[PDB]
Amino acid sequence: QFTERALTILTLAQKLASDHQHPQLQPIHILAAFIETPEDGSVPYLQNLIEKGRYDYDLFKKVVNRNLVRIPQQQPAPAEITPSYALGKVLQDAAKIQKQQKDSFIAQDHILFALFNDSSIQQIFKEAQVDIEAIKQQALELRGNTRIDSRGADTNTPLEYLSKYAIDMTEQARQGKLDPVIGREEEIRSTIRVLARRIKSNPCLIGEPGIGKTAIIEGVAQRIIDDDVPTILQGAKLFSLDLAALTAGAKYKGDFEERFKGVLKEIEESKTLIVLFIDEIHMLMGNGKDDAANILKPALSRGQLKVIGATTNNEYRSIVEKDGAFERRFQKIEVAEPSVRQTVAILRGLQPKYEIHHGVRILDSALVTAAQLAKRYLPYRRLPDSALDLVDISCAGVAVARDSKPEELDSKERQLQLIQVEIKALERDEDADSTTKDRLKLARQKEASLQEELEPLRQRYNEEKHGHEELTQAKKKLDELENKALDAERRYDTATAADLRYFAIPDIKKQIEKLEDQVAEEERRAGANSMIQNVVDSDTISETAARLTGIPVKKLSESENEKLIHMERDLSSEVVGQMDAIKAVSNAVRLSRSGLANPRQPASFLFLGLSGSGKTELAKKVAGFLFNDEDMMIRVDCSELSEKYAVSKLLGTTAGYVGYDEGGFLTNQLQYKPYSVLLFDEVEKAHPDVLTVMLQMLDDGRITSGQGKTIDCSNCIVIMTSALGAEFINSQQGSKIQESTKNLVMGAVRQHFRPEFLNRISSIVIFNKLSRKAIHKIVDIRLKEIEERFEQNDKHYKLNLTQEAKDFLAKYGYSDDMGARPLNRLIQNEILNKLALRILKNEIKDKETVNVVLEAEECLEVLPN
Amino acid sequence: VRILDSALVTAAQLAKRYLPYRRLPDSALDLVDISCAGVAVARDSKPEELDSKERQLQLIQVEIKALERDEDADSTTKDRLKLARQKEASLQEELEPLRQRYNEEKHGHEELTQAKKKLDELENKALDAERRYDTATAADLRYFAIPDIKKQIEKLEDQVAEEERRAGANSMIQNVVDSDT
Amino acid sequence: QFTERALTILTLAQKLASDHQHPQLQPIHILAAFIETPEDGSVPYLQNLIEKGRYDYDLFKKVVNRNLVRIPQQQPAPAEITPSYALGKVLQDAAKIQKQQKDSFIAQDHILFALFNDSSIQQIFKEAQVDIEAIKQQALELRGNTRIDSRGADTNTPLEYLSKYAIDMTEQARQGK
Ligand SMILES: Nc1ncnc2c1ncn2[C@@H]1O[C@H](COP(=O)(O)OP(=O)(O)OP(O)(O)=S)[C@@H](O)[C@H]1O
Repeated sequence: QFTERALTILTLAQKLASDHQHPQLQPIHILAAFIETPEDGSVPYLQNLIEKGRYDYDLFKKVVNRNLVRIPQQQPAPAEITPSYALGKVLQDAAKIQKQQKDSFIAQDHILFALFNDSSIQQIFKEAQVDIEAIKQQALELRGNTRIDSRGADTNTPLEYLSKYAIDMTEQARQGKLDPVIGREEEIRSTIRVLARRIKSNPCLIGEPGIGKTAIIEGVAQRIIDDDVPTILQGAKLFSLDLAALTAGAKYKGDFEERFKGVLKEIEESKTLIVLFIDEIHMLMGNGKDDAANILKPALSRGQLKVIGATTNNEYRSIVEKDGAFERRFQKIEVAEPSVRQTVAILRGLQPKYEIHHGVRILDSALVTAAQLAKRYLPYRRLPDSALDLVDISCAGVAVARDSKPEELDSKERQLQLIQVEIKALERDEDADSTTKDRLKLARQKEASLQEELEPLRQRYNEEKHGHEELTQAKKKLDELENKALDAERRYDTATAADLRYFAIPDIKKQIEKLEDQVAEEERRAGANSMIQNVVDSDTISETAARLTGIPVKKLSESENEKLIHMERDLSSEVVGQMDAIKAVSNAVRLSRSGLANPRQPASFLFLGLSGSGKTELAKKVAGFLFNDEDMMIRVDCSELSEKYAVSKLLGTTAGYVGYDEGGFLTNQLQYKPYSVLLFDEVEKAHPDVLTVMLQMLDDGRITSGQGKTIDCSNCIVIMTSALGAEFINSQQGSKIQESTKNLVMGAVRQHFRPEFLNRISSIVIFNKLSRKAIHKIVDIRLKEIEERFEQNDKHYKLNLTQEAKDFLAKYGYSDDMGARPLNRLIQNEILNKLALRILKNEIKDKETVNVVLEAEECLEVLPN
Repeated sequence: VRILDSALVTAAQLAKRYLPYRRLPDSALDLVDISCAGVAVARDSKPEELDSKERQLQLIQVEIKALERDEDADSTTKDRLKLARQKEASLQEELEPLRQRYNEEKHGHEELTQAKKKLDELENKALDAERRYDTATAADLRYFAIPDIKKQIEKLEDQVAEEERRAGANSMIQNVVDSDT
Repeated sequence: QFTERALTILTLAQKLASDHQHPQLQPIHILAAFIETPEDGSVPYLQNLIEKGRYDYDLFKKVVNRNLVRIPQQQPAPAEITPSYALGKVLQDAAKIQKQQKDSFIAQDHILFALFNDSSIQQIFKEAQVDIEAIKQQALELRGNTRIDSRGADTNTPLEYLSKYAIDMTEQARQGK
């Protein structure tokens, strides 16, 4: 549909040879070559879409003779063009594809006969094929092109199912329109190398989901179109479909796979540059595995036609076992996840690319670093491409900023334009002249200069975008043009490229060089006008958070370290009482996100507590430490058991038992919180082999799943502890420290109850008895804390305080079990009880702020107001 | 390619050793495979020296004209246009036949390799004519000769194996690469 | 050709002869002139020939077009209509003007490709339909590679353009609807 693509017959008419007898001009169009020999391995040879029941048996001599049998020339260009009956018919030679049943000039096998127009006769006496009319039967095979433009004719490939075959995006690589997203390569190169492997072959992989390393693989494979590779794989290539031939790609089954299966038999035949895109045998097989046009190939693997495919993570295992004989013919490797700098390279790589769309620079550095965060913020999604998601979310946040315009006036449209509404809104009411109620005109005096600046402001992105248009366009089109240089540079072709490429590099780039330098800011922001438009990553990043959990600004705040580095001494503030644990923990803490010793290993404390006491407190505090997250909640139970753990273990079973969660219960959690800490008590009571199930949970607390998953840790953490003590727990005398007593229960219980496991394991920690003073103030701390969360404001105030009940509260404060942690209720109720009455009456929604006068207690509370 | 035995063997050993759970052939078969693997792109022609020295073109290529018109000192533009094209013309040359005569003789390998490829095929087929009974047993089997057909072989790529470029003959190295691979 | 759906605009030929029948009528007229619309015909009111379709703006060709086929000789209900000399009139002219549109079969607007030497009531630029630029050219100008599955709007290229049942947006509340 453009040029040079093909002429099925017509390309062989005068072009089967250059100049010998001057055959290019004769009555038939068959001259330079006639259909090769009497079959189509060439232009319309023998039986073809010319027709099945109508074809030229002697037409080779018949069409090619009137075509050429050439000494009708007088030179190698014996005539202007190659004029003849069919030759001068070249008006209708292209017309061979012109009317119904033919395509454009011609195409496929329909490229063969019809473009020839007159041959064997003009049309007089013979049975030879057909084009747009006589091909009505053959229009299935030699016809069916339906796309005459942008793609090379090349081999016959008549009929077939070509789009809905599959896709070689090497044509989009011809387009280039894909994304040269690179750097994890050797594996491919290996794989590539591994693709060449005889005996068995066809490696297939995968780690993280979904966006198709294939083209990625094709990328170098296009570079192998550029021929990275020895001839074979160099002479192999591939076409992408798995689905689309799916249940729409046929009415119902049975050609469905088959047409394909037949189509296999096309490609199989001395046809280089043929390899088979698959994604997922996952997608294949099934419940009631379909044989999915597939197992047959493991036979038919026999001849030729290697392939590609992808192989998930756990399920790849769930594949692996189905058949190894199946396996036995297709090679298998798998994939790793990049990150950070790896990603940075992408992060590096990409910034143009959706600038190449959305057209926004940012400093982007922190923005990069936002990823890992944002990564760590919703990392279940595929880290880079989720990080890629940010790249959107970025430009999202930008397009946010953008809307119409970037964000200044479309904002200021709130004023300047609504002040330009003030310019003409009131233009006519009852009367507007000089002194009247009609306020219209005055806005026109001011906003002009303002609304003028809109115009640069408009330009500032626009005229920059104007420039930036080309900017994106510039190397883009070089990436066309230097690919159009690269058009053939990989054949050891050179100057055809360099020809246009001469100065084209140092002009575009010079324009770039010219235009890139161009700023026209006052100096507004940086080297530009509106490009970052005024767009701050952090804030988008914030907006990211402001999409994602929000709760920002500490998430603006990160020196995880420094933040922490006080936070101990700070959360000390948060601390209820006993300090060194923190201090201990703090070490571990700092040590923790420090790591720097083991990638694997988290840390746990003996953290010997009292009910609720700090015990819970730790958790939330701890929980409150990492981030605000209260979500972080994790714990166990089935310490009660003998043989149970299924949900309680992770793995459950394989599929086929209660829930397919298989600890997904704990694991979706495990999924949904890379980073946490665990306790569960009864750990004292804990089922021992469960502790052997705990065992691994440790360094090497890495997951196993009923699907075969694996975690790592120190990601999350644990301090799972108990009380289990009494003599110390009850020790009364002594609170902090006191004696090596501490050791006794401590020394014992573990070594008493528990093995060298522990000796591996981390840390050993305790509570301390309570100090009515140290106790005391903790009182309002919660109660202080109370009014706080209240989402409303009137009263919202201090009230009682002093000591009056505090001590009643203390007298009701810690009791040798708790009489402490519960008090909240036991407190609040009273409190609730009180305010209820008042929140009933609410004598003033402000004022309030009293303290209590108050049975044999000489107590029992309430309050005046 | 060529092959050094003992490696393969010894390969198999710890192949087996280092990877038991591929069965006694298999692991080797994998070596056997993977041999060809590390071989494989190693049989890409000069993959580094493919793209490496090729650049000398593109380095000086565009400037063959892009200097022809350029804003520089007058006629020194053409000088740098000339003097690098000089080194583009010249420096190309030292490898310019040279890279082929690798690949040439590599082909000469792959040539003879195809005779290596060839011989057996026939020899197979030659010995399938034993299924032609004793009629075509030795008849064809004589026609295939081999006094020389291998005297061809290991005396042919002999030289280019014999000839070391500087050393090691082919950077193709194509042979067993003892562990390495 | 024209199409499988040619019934409608193609139905008006015997309808043109509907006064009394015809031994045949002629490809000088048909209700496809009016098509489905009571002014200029879909195309030569809007669809194809609205803007550029030359003659028969609204009532131009169709208003008086019926003079040819009106009334029978003796026809209680013997016969209706037939192209006769027009039979092959668009025959090649139906499948010629398509070229390659990314399409399937013969076109009535493809039959609208070349119009006719003279079959019509109108003088514009020729004895052919409307005036000039319409049909295959107008359609090709106005559209391409799209008609209908096996068929389409009766006689004429086709008023059908957008996806049958649309539920408006732009113009939906453009009126505040
Ligand atoms: N090396 C790379 N450099 C830059 N971007 C990359 C790179 N590899 C992948 N990407 C991006 O990630 C997507 C590529 O699809 P992939 O996801 O990498 O293929 P894949 O086989 O599905 O890997 P998964 O399974 O989707 S995570 C595209 O959006 C690319 O922009």
